[PDB]
Amino acid sequence: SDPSSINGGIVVAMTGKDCVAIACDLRLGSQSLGVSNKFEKIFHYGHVFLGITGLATDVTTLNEMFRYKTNLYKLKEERAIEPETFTQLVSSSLYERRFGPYFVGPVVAGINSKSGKPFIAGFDLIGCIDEAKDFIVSGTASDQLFGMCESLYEPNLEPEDLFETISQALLNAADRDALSGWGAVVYIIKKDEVVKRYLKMRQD
Amino acid sequence: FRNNYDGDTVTFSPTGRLFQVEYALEAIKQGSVTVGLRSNTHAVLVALKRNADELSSYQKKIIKCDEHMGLSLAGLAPDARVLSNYLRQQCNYSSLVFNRKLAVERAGHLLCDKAQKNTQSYGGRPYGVGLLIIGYDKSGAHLLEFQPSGNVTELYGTAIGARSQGAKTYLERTLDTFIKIDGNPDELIKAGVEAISQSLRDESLTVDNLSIAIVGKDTPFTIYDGEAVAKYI
Amino acid sequence: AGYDRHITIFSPEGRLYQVEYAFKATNQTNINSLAVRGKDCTVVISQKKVPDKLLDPTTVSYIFCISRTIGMVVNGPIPDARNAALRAKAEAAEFRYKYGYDMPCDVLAKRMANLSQIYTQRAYMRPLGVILTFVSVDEELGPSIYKTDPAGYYVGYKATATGPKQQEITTNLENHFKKSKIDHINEESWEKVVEFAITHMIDALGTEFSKNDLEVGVATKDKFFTLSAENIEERLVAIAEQD
Amino acid sequence: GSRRYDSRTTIFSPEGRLYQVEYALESISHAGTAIGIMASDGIVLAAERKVTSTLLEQDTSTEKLYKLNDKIAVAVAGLTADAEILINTARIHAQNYLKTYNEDIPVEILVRRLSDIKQGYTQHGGLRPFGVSFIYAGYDDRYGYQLYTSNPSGNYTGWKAISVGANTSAAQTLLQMDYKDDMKVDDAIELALKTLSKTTDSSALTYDRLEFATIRKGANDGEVYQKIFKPQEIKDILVKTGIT
Amino acid sequence: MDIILGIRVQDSVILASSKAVTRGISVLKDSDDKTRQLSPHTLMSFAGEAGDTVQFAEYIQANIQLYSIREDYELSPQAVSSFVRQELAKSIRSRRPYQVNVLIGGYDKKKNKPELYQIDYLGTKVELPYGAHGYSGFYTFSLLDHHYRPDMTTEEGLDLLKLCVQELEKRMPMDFKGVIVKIVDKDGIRQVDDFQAQ
Amino acid sequence: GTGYDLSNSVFSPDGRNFQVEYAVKAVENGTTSIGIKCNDGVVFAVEKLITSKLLVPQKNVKIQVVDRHIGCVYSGLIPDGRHLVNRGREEAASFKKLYKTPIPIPAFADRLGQYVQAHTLYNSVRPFGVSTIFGGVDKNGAHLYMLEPSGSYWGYKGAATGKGRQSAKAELEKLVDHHPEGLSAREAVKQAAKIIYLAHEDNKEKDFELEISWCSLSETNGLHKFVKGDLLQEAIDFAQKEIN
Amino acid sequence: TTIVGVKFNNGVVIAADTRSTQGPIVADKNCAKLHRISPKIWCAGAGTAADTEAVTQLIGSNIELHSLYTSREPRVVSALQMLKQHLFKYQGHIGAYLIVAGVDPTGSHLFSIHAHGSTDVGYYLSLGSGSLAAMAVLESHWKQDLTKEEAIKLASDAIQAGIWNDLGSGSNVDVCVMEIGKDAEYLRNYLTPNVREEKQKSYKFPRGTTAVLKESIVNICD
Amino acid sequence: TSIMAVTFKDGVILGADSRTTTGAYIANRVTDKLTRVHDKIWCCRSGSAADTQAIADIVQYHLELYTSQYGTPSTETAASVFKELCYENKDNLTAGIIVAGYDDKNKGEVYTIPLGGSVHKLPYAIAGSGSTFIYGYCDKNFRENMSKEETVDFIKHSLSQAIKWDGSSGGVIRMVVLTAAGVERLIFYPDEYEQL
Amino acid sequence: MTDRYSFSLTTFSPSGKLGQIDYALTAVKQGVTSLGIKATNGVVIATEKKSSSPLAMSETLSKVSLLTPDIGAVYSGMGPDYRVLVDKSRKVAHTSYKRIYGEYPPTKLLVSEVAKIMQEATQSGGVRPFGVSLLIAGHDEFNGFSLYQVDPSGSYFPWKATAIGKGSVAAKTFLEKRWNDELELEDAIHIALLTLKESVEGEFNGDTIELAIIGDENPDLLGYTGIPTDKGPRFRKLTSQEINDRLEAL
Repeated sequence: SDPSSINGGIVVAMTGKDCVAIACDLRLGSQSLGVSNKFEKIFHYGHVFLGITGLATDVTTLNEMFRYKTNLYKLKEERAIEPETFTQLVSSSLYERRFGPYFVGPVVAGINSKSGKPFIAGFDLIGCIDEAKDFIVSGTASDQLFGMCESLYEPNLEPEDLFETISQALLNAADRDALSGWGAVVYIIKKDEVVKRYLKMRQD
Repeated sequence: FRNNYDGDTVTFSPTGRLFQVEYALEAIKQGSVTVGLRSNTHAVLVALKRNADELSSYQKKIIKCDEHMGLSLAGLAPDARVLSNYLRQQCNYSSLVFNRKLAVERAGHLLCDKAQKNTQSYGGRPYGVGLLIIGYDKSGAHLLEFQPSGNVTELYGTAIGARSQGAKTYLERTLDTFIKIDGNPDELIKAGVEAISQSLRDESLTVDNLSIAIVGKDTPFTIYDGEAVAKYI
Repeated sequence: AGYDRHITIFSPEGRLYQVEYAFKATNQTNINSLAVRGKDCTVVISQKKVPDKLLDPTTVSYIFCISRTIGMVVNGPIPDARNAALRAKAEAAEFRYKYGYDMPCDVLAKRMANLSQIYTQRAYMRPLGVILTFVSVDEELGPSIYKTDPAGYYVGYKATATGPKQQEITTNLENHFKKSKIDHINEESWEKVVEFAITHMIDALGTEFSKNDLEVGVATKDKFFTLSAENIEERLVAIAEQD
Repeated sequence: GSRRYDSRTTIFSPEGRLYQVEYALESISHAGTAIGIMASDGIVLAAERKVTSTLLEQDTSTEKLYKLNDKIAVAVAGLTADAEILINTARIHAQNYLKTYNEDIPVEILVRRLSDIKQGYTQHGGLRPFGVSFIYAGYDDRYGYQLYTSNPSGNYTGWKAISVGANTSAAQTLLQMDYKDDMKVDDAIELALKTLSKTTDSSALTYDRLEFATIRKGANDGEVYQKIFKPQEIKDILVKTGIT
Repeated sequence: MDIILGIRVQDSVILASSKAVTRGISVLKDSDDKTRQLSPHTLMSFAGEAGDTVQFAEYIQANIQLYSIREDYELSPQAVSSFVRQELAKSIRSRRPYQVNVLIGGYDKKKNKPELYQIDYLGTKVELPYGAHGYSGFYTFSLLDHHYRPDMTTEEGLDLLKLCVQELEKRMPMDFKGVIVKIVDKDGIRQVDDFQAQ
Repeated sequence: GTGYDLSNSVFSPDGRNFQVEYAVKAVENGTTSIGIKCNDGVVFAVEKLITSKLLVPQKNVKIQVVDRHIGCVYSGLIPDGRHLVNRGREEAASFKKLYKTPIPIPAFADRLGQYVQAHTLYNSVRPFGVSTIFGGVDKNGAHLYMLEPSGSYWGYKGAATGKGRQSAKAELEKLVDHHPEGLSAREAVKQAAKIIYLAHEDNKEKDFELEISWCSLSETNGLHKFVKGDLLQEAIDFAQKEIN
Repeated sequence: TTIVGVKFNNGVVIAADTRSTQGPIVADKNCAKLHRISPKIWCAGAGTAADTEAVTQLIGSNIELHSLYTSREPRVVSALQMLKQHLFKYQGHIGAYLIVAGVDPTGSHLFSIHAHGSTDVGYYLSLGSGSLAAMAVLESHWKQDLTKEEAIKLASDAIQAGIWNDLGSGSNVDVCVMEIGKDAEYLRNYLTPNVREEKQKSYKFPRGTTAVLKESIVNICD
Repeated sequence: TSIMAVTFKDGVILGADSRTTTGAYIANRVTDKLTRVHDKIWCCRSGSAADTQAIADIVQYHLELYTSQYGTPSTETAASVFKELCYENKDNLTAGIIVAGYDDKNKGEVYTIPLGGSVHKLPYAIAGSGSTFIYGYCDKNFRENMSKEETVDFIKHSLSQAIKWDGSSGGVIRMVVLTAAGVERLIFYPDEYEQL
Repeated sequence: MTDRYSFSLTTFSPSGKLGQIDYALTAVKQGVTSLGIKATNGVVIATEKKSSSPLAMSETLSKVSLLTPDIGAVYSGMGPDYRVLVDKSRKVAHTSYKRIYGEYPPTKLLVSEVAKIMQEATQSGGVRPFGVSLLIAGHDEFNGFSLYQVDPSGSYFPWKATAIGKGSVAAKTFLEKRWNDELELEDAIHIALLTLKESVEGEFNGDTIELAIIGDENPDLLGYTGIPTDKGPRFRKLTSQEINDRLEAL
């Protein structure tokens, strides 16, 4: 019935000291049945990161759509799209389907390659932007994520510390949601490098 | 001159003429002769059917449009089929929507307007056929003459086609006589056959060569061909 | 090849003959008009010639009330002139509906000029053989005169003139403004501005006018109207008691 | 009516030739020359910038070399603006293919599509053809390095080395003379510059009058790289090859 | 629903599909082949809404055969699965959606590896070691989760499926009348005519 | 050069539209028709040539009504005239449907005007081959108009067009001078019959049939009606008498 | 949400709270609800968030284009007419409820617009869930001929009523003052009476607390 | 809402309360329901505010264009335009309009266009939710050819009763007087009309 | 009715020339001179306000127009064609860019859009090419300052400095002598005024000259305060007075 609760899944992003983190679970189910434990929900175009929760088919279609648009953008502009710009592109792309919306909860993370400023943003299924400086959450366990993040979060955390924070927020939220979990991946992002880590978690 | 202004219907010549229309009118003069005349009780169409070889049939020239209306053609047969068909539908519309028989006068106006559109727009061409419409409506017997230029006229009698001028003079002379042939169909027909034979020259009207049509007071529009026209030859 | 003279495509010299010939059509009526700006009004004057005695003089006009505030005088054949007037009225009414305020004189002029530019670029549309002079007392710009032509060109004027003897009127007007050193007629009443206009019309054309040889339109704050033969006679009388 | 002003851009001549195509090709023959040379380890695209001035900003300029894909590029000879129209639709066709199959588009498929677009303006619609000729340089995992050419007629063909635009006759003869199947990218670079150098209608061949690009599979990686040389880089390679 | 199972072993993909076609109260046929060969090394099984099922399969087959002739090449399994996903994703938002679930088993001759794709009617695609559509998964995914190994031989794979089918014939309410099994590997597609008692 | 007269919307070097001027020739070649404005209405009359004894008398009506208060008559290509009245009728119906009140003569005049003018804007259509005289009574008086093939029109005291337009105009001008206070509907009818008889001298070869119609606030209640029977004969006699 | 508009002797002011919600959860504790239609025409909305933002930017874009075309400053009645005709066409399906204020060559203006396309004019208005709490304040203190400072206070007080008494509103107060002869001044976070007290403990985790399964570098450069 | 239009000796007067509600909440207590569509043609709106405003705006447009081409429109013509819009779009509209205007020839006139889109010319008309409570009062106290003062009194008394019983009506009473003399705007406050 | 001109009006001739484009270029040549000079911290574009009558108000006719807050344009050729191109350019900057990315387009891309519009009038059915050449100057974060020229064919090229129209040949030569990559905006303005003086016959002052620059942000031209990241337009049209002050130091 609710397109947003058929497949399950969560995404969360946090800003730190000259860095950003975006993480997601790996589950893909069909109601109570777990189907795949390798369904990643984070993608990247150049140095800009996008996480998407909701109906799996739309998660996939949106990734293909944004790969398509950022590719043309690069060819015409002769530079990679920035976080702020891409956020506007997501928003306008979603509002374009105002009355036949994609059932998703997009999340953007990245660092402006020119100002070095960390950036994150969230959206509802029709494009409304939520530009918080601390964290953005999305998915079937969003209430839980808000709870963890509000409690665990603190400003200017170092990459190594932010990693522990984002991970604990993801993990414990996922464990109180039946449709979330089954593996997780975390992305730590810095102006120069990006590290991807798979977390060990409950498999039930 | 002419050559520069006769390329299409949308061009006026320096003297205000429309050559494409005039050329269409010429196809009528090359068509076989047909006559029409009426009294106060009946209307008659008489036509000379033309054949290709002595191995071919004689192409029909009279078409029924409704129980009270019909016409004869001279010129491009296909255009007569298009126009008579439009008239069949208009007669049809009148009956179905208003349960009314279409006035011959109204049919003439509809034909005029349909033809006119083909003389003012680009791409189209004027109809290349002349028509004689007869009918019996709520105001009596009627005869109309239709020209591709869009001009429709109501007459007591007339003729179109090649050598049509003979029959036309004869009718313009016989007027006072045939106009009074009331309640006597056979007489009005003979009066018409006599008018048409005034335009003969090549041959003489035979049985599979003559075509007659009549409509009137208590006579639905009916067509007579072959054996049925023998008693008039 | 030689068809570069029948439709609006460039000629080897980069010219648009059809537009130039449309400019020729604007003088077909052999009428002259001029417009001047008062302190708080705008006046347009145009010769009125009714040759045929069978014509109802009241229906012969080249001045149009476009909207409550905008007036338009046309130089060119009446049918193209009425085509322009109808379109201008529709555009003015539509603008008020969509944007919530009265369409400014200069904006309507631009819009009509743009429409004309299109006939200049698209082959299936011919240019209108007319020149349109729009006037009003704009709520932001004050007294206004904006004129458009068959080339799609338009500009604002301190005063202007159009017609066969356009040049004589123009230089007459130029001379007056080089003298006064201001860009308008320094008069408080529109009546005196109408008189100034008629006066200079006479001087430049070297002709006398009766009440039926002119046509006058006036624009004031929130209203544009035309004078009757009698309001004009009253004007002619006043100028007579000065000469 | 309108028929009077219709030039009929899509009809055959009594000899069975397409007027507008032949005239568009004549137009192409006056455009800056473009050369493409395919080697064993890469491809080279080189073109002469037609008309220049001291004040022309060459750093921010591009009039002959365009990136279509990350793996495909084109060199242009003809009306730049007509070329941009086609380049943009080609960029779209490539992205559509990637969206459908999740694989980069094979060079020939993209070339055929663009050629078909050109052919269309040749048979229906009553519009003038595009005054453009392209040299496509691309790589895919089915045929490796490829070089193609397409002109106003919509016909396309593959080559080891080719030129389009001005003086192709003289240039083709020179290439056919020094080209060798086992060549290497660096040899190709030199052959390209030398050829342009002998066919230029200009005084000397300077860097400000050139655009250069290569498609190599940089050994230290394993993927394909497109390098659209910068002014300084062209100036360098111009000295090394002995043209200073 | 109908039974659609798939499993990728070491050098091949095995597809098992039930043979029954039931309409209301009657089993109309018991030898139905719920599969279409898309290309010499790509097979697709399907289940779902009565008419849409075959219409979709045949439509996809036609398009792939057309691509094969035009290019004189065979699209990789991943390419074909992506094409099929886009078609289903377009359909879910159209006037009347194709209610069809599919499994695509192919052997990629360029990578020399078998591949199994599971796609539902919404256009939801995922690549797996083993898959199933409908109620089948509820009894088979735990079996395979237990007995599956990446290095299994085509023969070990067939014994694994036999185990799955036996569980289905024991616990499922409907009589699906057995399955037709097909193997996809480097040599193409062949049908195991002997599974009625292997 | 030349050829400016071969296409409808083309401006000649002197700013004219020759096709419209040729349309006028078709009008001058037509039967004569007129209109007279009286103190509370309008009268229309037209010459109907008798091609032969065969034309049924009083049956080929040329004057047409629009709505219930407007009369229209024309000279030139009769079919073009009908086409124009058909449009006029749709125009009148549209105005009444939206505004309830029957269409004012000036408003109706511009409707026909804009439509006729429209046919001088493109080469895909031909100008109208008729000049039309029409009018009637409305909220504020009687109105008489004449519309040319160029779409040009004005209000009139009296109007004439066709073969004997000059004679008619001369007669109309006398009336205007000798009746500054206004002619009466009854008088206008007779006067109309006279003018047509006099203007028939420019076609005295063929015999003719007279047709008149009028619209007067007092005589017809402001509705358009045809002059028939006694009133018609009385007018024919008045003319036949002053023709000698 | 609580948004208000108040007219004063030489202009108009608008203000709003900064709480954004998803059901009973606060998503953004400090989002900006005051949007710009044009330099001196500002807007605030309630209802479907995506709709107020989109409708604001669309009309804003068209207002700019209209301004350039007419060589004149944007007028509030134009934004009003464009917004209402757009919303009416969509029969209420575009859930945008707005309070638009601004100054232009003709003076100062204050309007409210509803999702279905109807508009209102007034000296003081409120919208959103906190609408009634804010209006209770405005009906108690508003008076004719307020000074710029009195208006800022009144508007600010009205929103506080919403922050404190309406669960759908909270956090800060944003204001924008538009005066007849000057530039419009946007006062982001004009009031911040809801600062989170320091937490009782630090939840920073000792590094290595989270179990990792695999690690790797991601390629950003092409 | 309580609205009415009354013809009298010198012309016609339009009157209305100023309350607009969304449920039990008064969204606007000083609403102006007297809408100008032309210099001397005005209307009173009832039903969906979005709908009536859209209709009035379009009618105003049509009358401005009409004026530019054919001069001042008759009140009947204005009522016709309202009708055309209300009848043809009856499925998607909820509008009850009272049209009232002053013509020099016809003097003052009143047309009511109720929900279905039909039109009715009347000596006076009342509409809106509050009108049900004053049918008896108005039918007993209305007379033709009253003076300006009498008409103002008639409307004032009628609407105060409508406001007294109808919770959807209230605020101030607004009036618009249309005569050869011009257009006059009247306003009456609670403290006055409540004690009648 | 109905546009039946669905075929091209610009076609290739036997010699390979596109007649209509060549002729449009000839119209550009007869046009009043306009120019542009790029400095290290700005760009200047200028032209002469060739008033068609002393009664006309030359200010009501802008030859230099703002397209976005950081991009301006000027031309040579047919004024009316220019006017509609500006309307279309301003609109496409929104429909193809601002309504998608929430920011104004970089100079080269907007130029690219204009160029596309012009190319289409070269091939689409029933139309003639635009009879103008444009000089578009602008600024954007990642490309800095830039100057472009767009011709009737749709072709466009970047310049350090250039001139178009009537005396473009002489003006280009005069610019080649005075231009260097170290010029400051004021210097370029000065060079612009000198170059333009050779092209002007009669009066040369702030009322007969139209000049604009793309320089620093003008916070005083923004219209509001309160948002740090919004500093104002870089495009600014000099006033008649500002031009005269600089003419005295000519």
